[PDB]
Amino acid sequence: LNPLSPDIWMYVLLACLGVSCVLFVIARFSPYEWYNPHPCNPDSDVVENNF
Amino acid sequence: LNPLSPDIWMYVLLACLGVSCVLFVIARFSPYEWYNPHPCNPDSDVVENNFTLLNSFWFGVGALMQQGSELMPKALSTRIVGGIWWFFTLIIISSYTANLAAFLTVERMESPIDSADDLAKQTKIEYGAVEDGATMTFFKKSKISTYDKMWAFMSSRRQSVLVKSNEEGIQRVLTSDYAFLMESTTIEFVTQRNCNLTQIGGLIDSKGYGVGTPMGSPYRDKITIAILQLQEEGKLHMMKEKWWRGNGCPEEE
Amino acid sequence: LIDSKGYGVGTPMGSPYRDKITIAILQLQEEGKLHMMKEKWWRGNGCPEEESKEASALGVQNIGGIFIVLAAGLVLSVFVAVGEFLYKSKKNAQLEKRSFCSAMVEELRMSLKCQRR
Amino acid sequence: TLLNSFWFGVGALMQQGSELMPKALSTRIVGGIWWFFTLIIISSYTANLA
Amino acid sequence: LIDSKGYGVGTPMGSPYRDKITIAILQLQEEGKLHMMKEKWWRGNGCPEEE
Ligand SMILES: CCCCCCCC/C=C\CCCCCCCC(=O)O[C@@H](COC(=O)CCCCCCCCCCCCCCC)COP(=O)([O-])OCC[N+](C)(C)C
Ligand SMILES: CCCCCCCC/C=C\CCCCCCCC(=O)O[C@@H](COC(=O)CCCCCCCCCCCCCCC)COP(=O)([O-])OCC[N+](C)(C)C
Ligand SMILES: CCCCCCCC/C=C\CCCCCCCC(=O)O[C@@H](COC(=O)CCCCCCCCCCCCCCC)COP(=O)([O-])OCC[N+](C)(C)C
Ligand SMILES: CCCCCCCC/C=C\CCCCCCCC(=O)O[C@@H](COC(=O)CCCCCCCCCCCCCCC)COP(=O)([O-])OCC[N+](C)(C)C
Ligand SMILES: CCCCCCCC/C=C\CCCCCCCC(=O)O[C@@H](COC(=O)CCCCCCCCCCCCCCC)COP(=O)([O-])OCC[N+](C)(C)C
Ligand SMILES: *[C@@H]1O[C@H](CO)[C@@H](O[C@@H]2O[C@H](CO)[C@@H](O)[C@H](O)[C@H]2NC(C)=O)[C@H](O)[C@H]1NC(C)=O
Ligand SMILES: O=S1(=O)NCN(C2CC2)c2ccc(F)cc21
Ligand SMILES: O=S1(=O)NCN(C2CC2)c2ccc(F)cc21
Ligand SMILES: O=S1(=O)NCN(C2CC2)c2ccc(F)cc21
Ligand SMILES: C=C(C)[C@H]1CN[C@H](C(=O)O)[C@H]1CC(=O)O
Ligand SMILES: *[C@@H]1O[C@H](CO)[C@@H](O)[C@H](O)[C@H]1NC(C)=O
Repeated sequence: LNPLSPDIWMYVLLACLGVSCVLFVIARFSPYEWYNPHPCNPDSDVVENNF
Repeated sequence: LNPLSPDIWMYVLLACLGVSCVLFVIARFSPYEWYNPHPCNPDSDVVENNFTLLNSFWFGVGALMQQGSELMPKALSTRIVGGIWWFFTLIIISSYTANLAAFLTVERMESPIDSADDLAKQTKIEYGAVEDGATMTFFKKSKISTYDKMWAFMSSRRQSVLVKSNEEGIQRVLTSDYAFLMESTTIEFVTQRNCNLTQIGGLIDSKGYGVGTPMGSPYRDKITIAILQLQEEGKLHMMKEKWWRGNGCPEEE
Repeated sequence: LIDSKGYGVGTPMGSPYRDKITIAILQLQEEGKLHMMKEKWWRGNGCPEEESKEASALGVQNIGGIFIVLAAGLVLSVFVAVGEFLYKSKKNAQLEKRSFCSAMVEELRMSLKCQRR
Repeated sequence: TLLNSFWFGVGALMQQGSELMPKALSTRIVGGIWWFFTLIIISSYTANLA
Repeated sequence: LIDSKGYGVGTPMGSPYRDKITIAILQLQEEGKLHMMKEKWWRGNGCPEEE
């Protein structure tokens, strides 16, 4: 746990909470991650989100 | 196998079987892992668990070898186990490859003596010369204080370390732990006929041979012109390579 | 060094040899003989041991702690394994009552080992 | 197939994933001892690469 | 080395100073002064560049 200083081990933990949060926020208002499930699916107007 | 200790190679095998039995028990017990892979009829009650005991073993082996498997936890109770086994096998693989760099390139072998002054400090390796030679006579008359330390070791134990010939000086290097002090023209002959001995230092001094004559002899000039004739012609290099031959040893490593 | 003091060649009180050695010790010092004699006798087997080399395969004293943070990760995961059993019965609380009789069903059906439904 | 089996071996050699994974435990031992092989080859390679 | 030869203090043919320097050069050599004077003048900026 020594080859990174103990503020780097915190800054890579606040980056996992920061990137994964903004990956969730963008996946809410990105209108191309509203894909079609059920790989046959005659359209049925139901789309979902992996994130 | 070297960069990890032989108990650590067992503690990884006991953790790869240890986690992969805990991950089976949690996945069988957790209700959120049971999923229905039936896109046609979602209420047809085809709930299923991928984590059988042969699949739970394969997640542990697959994440340990850093190739990764097709199995991903999706219940959170199995997703801490899958997330903490990825950290364990990040530190094991990194500590192995950062210790494997040390166990491949370190040196050939360092000799305990590398010179004459290192041989004077180390009083474990006893050392001597011929007790009738000009090798003894140099260290006895020297005062350079590296060779005052070397003669004080030899003059204390003239019965022990000083020998009678070159042959009895090499046999005590081959058998005992000894550092016999030859002249550089019969170290070159010994280190071709016997490829397990070496020359440690450079040269302590510079000397040279010569056809001795009595005091005021008329031949001391007719020989030294005839030696220079044998040296300009190249005879004294033809006769040296003929006798100090190239019997063959490995290079230096 | 706690203090500093030095080695004096003692003479009786009133010796004329005091100054003749005082000048003489300075004569060996300005020439360099007092450093020659010290580095001949305070020399010897200089301690090799401190340096490094060649070794230290990683043992339990070296790596060590990822066998601890693993076991702390599996103990914490069992604690959230019972926490998803209790909340699944709370999502089964709008069906039977809230509790054990609905909970003992989930206790059984995991133990039948691929009777899936 | 023989094209799909050779892309497992090349895939597991260069440390990348492949779309096919061995089921049927006799093929998981092949796929598990080729993973320990390519771990040691590459860890020995990049150790001397400096 | 292509050959091997050495530096002789020249004297005319029949000089009595020949033997008195022949013994003398051996006297500087057995004591170590010929190695002191060589390692004072053939010393200098030893080439760092190779390392
Ligand atoms: C945003 C959405 C949500 C994201 C959430 C998750 C993200 C988490 C993000 C960050 C997490 C926490 C960050 C830790 C700080 C790192 C910096 C650091 O430590 O270096 C130094 C700080 O000194 C500087 O270098 C300051 C320079 C500021 C320039 C602008 C920065 C913004 C870049 C964005 C541009 C945007 C526009 C671009 C448009 C394309 C430390 O100083 P020092 O120790 O003395 O070292 C000497 C430095 N020296 C040699 C330079 C003198
Ligand atoms: C239910 C799931 C359980 C896990 C199952 C997983 C299956 C496999 C799991 C593990 C397999 C391997 C076993 C791990 C330890 C091996 C090391 C060993 O035995 O020797 C060491 C003993 O070690 C100690 O004494 C340290 C004490 C920690 C013990 C475990 C604490 C974990 C729980 C606490 C956290 C709870 C927190 C809760 C959450 C926040 C030797 O001692 P040493 O001093 O290291 O040696 C120095 C050498 N020297 C003297 C020469 C210098
Ligand atoms: C990457 C994404 C973010 C993850 C978030 C968590 C990261 C932040 C985590 C930790 C932040 C560290 C801050 C320091 C404070 C505690 C340190 C300490 O006191 O050590 C003490 C205990 O420590 C341990 O033994 C291990 C405790 C944590 C292990 C489990 C982590 C849970 C990760 C999975 C769940 C993640 C949670 C989220 C999901 C549910 C030392 O005591 P000892 O070792 O027993 O004794 C010395 C050993 N000896 C006796 C031989 C000498
Ligand atoms: C210290 C602890 C000691 C023990 C205490 C007890 C444990 C307490 C902890 C947890 C409580 C246990 C019950 C939780 C309910 C499970 C359902 C669920 O996960 O929601 C959904 C996940 O998708 C989401 O929307 C998740 C929302 C965020 C939660 C996770 C945060 C991640 C950060 C990480 C940091 C750690 C997070 C910490 C917790 C937030 C899935 O729901 P579903 O059933 O699949 O339905 C979907 C419909 N479908 C099936 C067709 C797709
Ligand atoms: C970091 C990566 C972690 C990877 C996981 C750790 C796995 C554990 C790996 C090894 C643990 C066991 C060895 C302990 C190490 C001590 C040395 C030793 O005992 O060697 C002994 C020999 O025995 C062997 O060398 C063969 C050991 C098995 C080979 C590894 C199989 C990997 C399986 C893959 C698993 C998945 C496959 C799925 C199912 C197949 C003898 O000592 P020696 O020094 O060799 O001297 C003799 C040699 N000589 C001829 C030169 C004279
Ligand atoms: C390999 O090492 C050994 C021991 O370090 C050496 O061989 C022996 O060394 C001891 C000195 O303690 C002698 O008494 C023995 O006579 C030596 N053995 C033989 C057969 O002569 C030596 O350094 C090496 N041995 C080799 C290369 O054979
Ligand atoms: O004993 S000598 O006559 N004089 C000393 N030297 C050279 C000073 C090294 C040498 C060098 C090589 C010799 F063959 C002889 C001598
Ligand atoms: O005992 S002394 O003669 N006088 C005191 N000192 C100096 C005060 C340090 C020293 C310092 C070095 C000495 F060798 C002797 C002495
Ligand atoms: O020219 S010399 O006097 N005679 C020839 N040799 C030896 C044959 C190498 C040497 C070797 C070293 C010298 F210094 C001089 C001479
Ligand atoms: C073989 C012996 C004893 C001779 C050979 N040359 C030196 C000489 O003739 O003076 C000695 C070497 C030595 O003492 O190591
Ligand atoms: C050096 O000694 C070893 C064992 O004492 C033996 O192989 C032989 O005498 C020597 N080695 C070689 C390569 O001649």
